[PDB]
Amino acid sequence: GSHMGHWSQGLKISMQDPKMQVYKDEQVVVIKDKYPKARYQWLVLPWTSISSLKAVAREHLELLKHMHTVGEKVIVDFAGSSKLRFRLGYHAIPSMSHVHLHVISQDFDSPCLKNKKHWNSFNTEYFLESQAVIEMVQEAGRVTVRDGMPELLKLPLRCHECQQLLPSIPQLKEHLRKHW
DNA sequence: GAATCATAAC
Ligand SMILES: Nc1ncnc2c1ncn2[C@@H]1O[C@H](COP(=O)(O)O)[C@@H](O)[C@H]1O
Ligand code: NA
Ligand SMILES: [Zn+2]
Repeated sequence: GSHMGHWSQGLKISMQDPKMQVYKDEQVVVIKDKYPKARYQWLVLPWTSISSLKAVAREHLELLKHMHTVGEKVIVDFAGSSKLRFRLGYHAIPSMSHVHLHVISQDFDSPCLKNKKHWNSFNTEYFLESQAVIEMVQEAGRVTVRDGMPELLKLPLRCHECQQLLPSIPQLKEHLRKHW
């Protein structure tokens, strides 16, 4: 099929769709995640095209910080009275093109969370904190990732709140209810 | 039987 129509290009289409946009400014857009893995999940994307964190440099440091500030503002404006915790960050190896910041609530209550890969992509070191990425760009000038990131996706299921080991996704989902 | 897992998408 075409390059423009390839599945990996889908964020470039969604980020221009008014029905998916929840915030816009001169630098970034925020969209709803199409397949949210928790009750709240947004993606913050720059208007300017940066393929992934592999292409980030110090010229982008202000932009990464702005993406983070905007993510925090979206939490306040859309979920400020929630008692939910949020994390902001980046998958160590993304699938979709165009750099994007995840802003995700920590309930992980969603039918789109279906497998161990989903769980571990948000609940191991595969999920890079936004602040950590920012500080790496500031101090080292680029984002690097160590070997072994795909292997993290195969780790046994473990609750992020209490560290209990769970044997299946259904049993993890039942367990997570206690932390609401 | 339920759930996981690797593989496939031309
Ligand atoms: N067309 C889309 N619009 C919005 N979010 C999307 C779309 N396609 C995939 N997603 C989400 O984009 C993210 C891509 O994951 P990653 O590349 O690992 O950061 C996932 O959270 C998906 O649910
Ligand atoms: Na992938
Ligand atoms: Zn727990």
